[PDB]
Amino acid sequence: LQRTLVLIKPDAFERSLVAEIMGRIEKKNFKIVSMKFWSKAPRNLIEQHYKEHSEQSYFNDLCDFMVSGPIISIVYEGTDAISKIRRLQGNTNPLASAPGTIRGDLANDIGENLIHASDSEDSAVDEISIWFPE
Amino acid sequence: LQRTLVLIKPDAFERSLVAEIMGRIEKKNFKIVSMKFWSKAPRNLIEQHYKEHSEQSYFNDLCDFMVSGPIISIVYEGTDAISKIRRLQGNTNPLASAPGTIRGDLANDIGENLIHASDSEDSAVDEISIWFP
Amino acid sequence: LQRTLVLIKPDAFERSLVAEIMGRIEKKNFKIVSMKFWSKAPRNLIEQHYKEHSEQSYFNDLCDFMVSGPIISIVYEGTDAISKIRRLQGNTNPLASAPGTIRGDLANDIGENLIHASDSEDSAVDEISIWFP
Amino acid sequence: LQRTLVLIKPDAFERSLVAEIMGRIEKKNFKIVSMKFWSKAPRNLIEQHYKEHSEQSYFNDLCDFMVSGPIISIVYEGTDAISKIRRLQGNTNPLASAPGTIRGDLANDIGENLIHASDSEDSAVDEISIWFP
Amino acid sequence: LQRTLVLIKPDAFERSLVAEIMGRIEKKNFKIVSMKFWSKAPRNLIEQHYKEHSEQSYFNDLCDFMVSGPIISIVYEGTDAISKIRRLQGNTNPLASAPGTIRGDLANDIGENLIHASDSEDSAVDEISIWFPE
Amino acid sequence: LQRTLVLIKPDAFERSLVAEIMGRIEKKNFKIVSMKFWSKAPRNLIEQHYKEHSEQSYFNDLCDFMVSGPIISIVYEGTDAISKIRRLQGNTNPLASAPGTIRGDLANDIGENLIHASDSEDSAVDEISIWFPE
Ligand SMILES: O=c1ccn([C@H]2C[C@H](O)[C@@H](COP(=O)(O)OP(=O)(O)O)O2)c(=O)[nH]1
Ligand SMILES: O=c1ccn([C@H]2C[C@H](O)[C@@H](COP(=O)(O)OP(=O)(O)O)O2)c(=O)[nH]1
Ligand SMILES: O=c1ccn([C@H]2C[C@H](O)[C@@H](COP(=O)(O)OP(=O)(O)O)O2)c(=O)[nH]1
Ligand SMILES: O=c1ccn([C@H]2C[C@H](O)[C@@H](COP(=O)(O)OP(=O)(O)O)O2)c(=O)[nH]1
Ligand SMILES: O=c1ccn([C@H]2C[C@H](O)[C@@H](COP(=O)(O)OP(=O)(O)O)O2)c(=O)[nH]1
Ligand SMILES: O=c1ccn([C@H]2C[C@H](O)[C@@H](COP(=O)(O)OP(=O)(O)O)O2)c(=O)[nH]1
Ligand SMILES: [Mg+2]
Ligand SMILES: [Mg+2]
Ligand SMILES: [Mg+2]
Ligand SMILES: [Mg+2]
Ligand SMILES: [Mg+2]
Ligand SMILES: [Mg+2]
Repeated sequence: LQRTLVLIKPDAFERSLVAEIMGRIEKKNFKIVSMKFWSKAPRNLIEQHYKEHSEQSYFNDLCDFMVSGPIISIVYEGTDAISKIRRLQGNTNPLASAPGTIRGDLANDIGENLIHASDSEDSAVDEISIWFPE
Repeated sequence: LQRTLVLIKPDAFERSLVAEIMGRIEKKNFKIVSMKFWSKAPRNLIEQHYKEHSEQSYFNDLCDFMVSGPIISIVYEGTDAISKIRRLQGNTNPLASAPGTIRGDLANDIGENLIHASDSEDSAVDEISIWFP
Repeated sequence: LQRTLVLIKPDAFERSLVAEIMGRIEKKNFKIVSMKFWSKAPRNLIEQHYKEHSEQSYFNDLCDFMVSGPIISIVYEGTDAISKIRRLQGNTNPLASAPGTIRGDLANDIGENLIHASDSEDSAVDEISIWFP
Repeated sequence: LQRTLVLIKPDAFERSLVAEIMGRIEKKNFKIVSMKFWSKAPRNLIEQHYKEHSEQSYFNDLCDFMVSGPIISIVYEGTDAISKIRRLQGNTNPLASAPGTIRGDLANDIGENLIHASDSEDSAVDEISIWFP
Repeated sequence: LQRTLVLIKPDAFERSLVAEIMGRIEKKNFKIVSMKFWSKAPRNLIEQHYKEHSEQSYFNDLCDFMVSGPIISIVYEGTDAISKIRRLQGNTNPLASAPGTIRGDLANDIGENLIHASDSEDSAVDEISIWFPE
Repeated sequence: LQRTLVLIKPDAFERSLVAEIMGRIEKKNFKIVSMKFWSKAPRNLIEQHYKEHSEQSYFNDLCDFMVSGPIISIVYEGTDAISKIRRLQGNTNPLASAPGTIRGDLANDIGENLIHASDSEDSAVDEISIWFPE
C-alpha cells in the first residue's frame, strides 16, 4: 500500500480537463487521502518540487507555467500506487506518450503535460511533505 | 457573477462518481475558487450546515450519512452560479428529478443524493463561511 | 422496491447502442435480477407482450420489427423501478421525448425506439412472467 | 423528412466542444448532407444570417463574436429535423435551458451559446441558401 | 470467424462497470451469440472453468470470489475474436496491464480483474461447452 | 508545426463514429485548418490518393469501399502532427492495432479501418494537394 503525490497542472484548468484526469485515476480505483486546491502555488513551493531540475534550461519557464494558473495537489493511496499512476500518466514526450494514457490522449506539449506524479518511493515521501507539510 | 457552495457527498465516493459530478459542473464553465477534502467532516459542521433541518425526522440519519464517508466542499464561481447549479443538481426526490440532471441520472434515493448546492444568495453566504472561514 | 421488465430492441443492436442503454440504467443504481438473450424472439411472445395493441394499425409492423433482430429481456430491481425507468425511457414520440432521456437522446422514430419498459405494477407482473416463466 | 441549418459557433472551437456537439446530433440519427469549414466567416454572411436582429442592441457584439473564430456550417437531414434539433439545442437563456440539452449542459452565456439551428421550415430554407448557394 | 467465451465477474456488478466492459467489446464490433446471467454461478461450474488452476494456491479464493456475486457469460463472435478480445482485456497483472485496455483502465487487483476471456481455440471450445452445454 | 491529411472513411458514417474519431483528435489539441465533406468522393480522386497501391490485389475493393459512402477530408495542424496522429490512428491490422488507439478501439477489419492519416511529410504535402488543390 503506497502513497503518491499528484499535481493537476494549470493547463488542466484552462482546458477544463480537471475532472477528466481525476476520473481516470478514480476509475482505476485509487483513493484520495489528501487534497489541496491552490489558486496559485507559491513559486518557492514549485522550485522545491522541481529542485532536481534547477540546472535545466527549462527550469524558469517550467516554474512560470506552474504558477500561471490553479493547481490541485492530491495524495492517492493504493497497492503500488506510485508505478501504476505513472503508467496512467504517460511519457513526458508527446512523441512517446501512448494513446490510452492521460498525456498520450490529452497532452500535446512536453512542457504543458497536464499532470505530475511522483516517480518513486523516495520522491513521493519528499513531494508529499512539500505539499502537505502537516 | 455569484459564488455557491457545493458538497460532494459520501455516496459519490462510495460509487466512484466524484469526477463525474465535478465534471458536469466543469463542462458548464463554472470555475473552482475554493476546495477542501474531508476524510470525515466534523459532526458539528454538518449539523450547522443543515441547521434548518434540526427538528426534522430525518436529521439524525442525514448527519450519520454525511460523516459516513469523505466529502469535498467546493466554492464555484460563475454568472448566476447558485440557481444554475441548483438546476444541474435536480430534485431531491428520485420521483421528481429529471433525466439529464445529476440526481435524475445517477441518484436513486431521497437521502443519498450525491450532491449539495446552496439554494439562495443568503444561504450560500452562510454555507461558504461554514466550510471556508 | 419493485421489479420491472425491460426489452432491449433490435435497433439497439443494429446501432450498437446496447451497452449505452443498459449503462444509463446501471448508473441509476438499478440491479439486474434476470437476463436472457434472444437471437430472435418467438413471434408469439412478441404478440402476447403487445397483446393490447393487437387491433392497432401498427401491430404487424411492430411485431415484424421486434423479430427482425436480437433482443435482451431484463428484469430490473430497485425502489420504485417501474415509474423511474419509465422516466429514463422517454416519450414514445420523437417530438415529445425530452433530451436526457434514452429515446430523447438516441431514438428518432416512434416505432423504432430502442427500449421497452413496463408501465405499471400489473403489466410488469404479466410481462415478467412472459419472458421468465 | 426535413433539412435544417446548423452553425457550430467560435466558442465551440475555443472550448474544444466541436465533436461533443456534432456527436449529440449524430447519436440522434441525423445525417449530414452538406458541410463547410470557415476559418473566419465573412462579416456579410453573418449579418444576413441574423438579418432579423439587425436593429437589436446586441447585433454588433453578436457579429463580432461570430467572426472571432472558426465556424462550421452543416445541413442536417432527418424526419422532422428542424423542431427536433431545436429541442436538442436548448433555450438561448442559461436560466431557462434544460440539462440534457446542448446549451443546458455546456453553455453558460446568452450570447456565447455554442450552436445555431434553424427555427422553422422557411428560415431553414433561407439559411441553407446563405451558406450553400 | 471465431467464437470466444467471456465472463463478466462479480467485481463488475459491485462497481457498476458491467455496461462499461460490454460497451468496449460492442464498440469493437463483436456480436453476441449467446448470453447467460447468473445470480450466482455454482461453485462446481467455476471449478471446472478453472480446472487448470486447481493446484495453485489462489484456487480457493478465486472460486470464492467468482461466486460472491452475479456473473454474465457471453459468447462473442467475429474474425480472430479470441486473440483480439484478449488484447482488449489486458494483462492479469495490474503492474503490466496497459492503459486503454479493460484491466489497464479499470482493474487494480490481480484477483479481482473484472473480465475473463478464453485464451485459445481449444480452451474457447472447452469453456463455451461449460457455460452453454446445450 | 506540421500539416497532415486525414480522411474519415465511409464506415465511420455507417457506424456513426464520425464525432468519436474527430473528438479523439480534437481532445489531443489539434487544430482544423481545412475541412471538406464529400457525399461521395470521385473514384479518380480516390485512385490518386492510393496510387501507391495500384498493383496490390485489394486496390479495387479499396476504391469501391471509399466511394460507398460519405468522406470527410481534414487538414490538421500542430507540432509533429503527422507522426502523432498516426499513433492515435493505430496499426492497419486488427491483430496489431493497440487498445487506446482509434483502430485499436473501434476498427475490426483491415479494409474498413475508419480513418486515413498521412504517413510522412512528403505524402502529406501530396495528399493535401489532392483533396485541397486550391
Ligand atoms: O525537456 C523537458 C523536460 C521536462 N520538462 C518539464 C515537463 C515536466 O513535467 C517537468 C519535469 O520533468 P520530468 O520529471 O522529466 O517529467 P515527468 O513529469 O514526466 O517526470 O519538466 C520540459 O519542459 N522540457
Ligand atoms: O425527506 C427528506 C428530505 C431531505 N432529506 C435529506 C436529503 C437532502 O440532501 C437533505 C436536505 O434536504 P433539502 O435541502 O430539502 O434537499 P436539497 O438537498 O435538494 O436542498 O435532507 C431526507 O433525508 N429526507
Ligand atoms: O403510433 C404508434 C404507437 C406505438 N408504436 C409502437 C412503438 C411502441 O414501442 C409500441 C408500444 O406502444 P406504447 O406502449 O404506446 O409505447 P411505449 O413503448 O412508450 O409504452 O408500439 C407504433 O409503432 N406506432
Ligand atoms: O438577448 C440576446 C438574445 C440573443 N443574443 C444572441 C444569441 C443568439 O444565438 C442570437 C440569435 O438569437 P435568437 O435567434 O433569439 O436565439 P436562438 O439562437 O436560440 O434562436 O442572438 C444575444 O446576444 N442577446
Ligand atoms: O497469481 C495469480 C494468477 C491468477 N489469479 C486469478 C486471476 C485470474 O483471472 C485467474 C486465472 O488466471 P489466468 O488465467 O492466468 O488469468 P487470465 O484471466 O489473465 O487468463 O486466476 C490470481 O488470483 N493470482
Ligand atoms: O492488406 C491490406 C492492406 C491495406 N488495405 C487497405 C487498408 C488501408 O487503409 C489502405 C492503404 O493501406 P496502408 O496505407 O498500408 O494502410 P494505412 O491506412 O494504415 O496507411 O489499404 C487492405 O485492404 N489490405
Ligand atoms: Mg520526475
Ligand atoms: Mg439545506
Ligand atoms: Mg405496451
Ligand atoms: Mg436567428
Ligand atoms: Mg487463461
Ligand atoms: Mg500509407
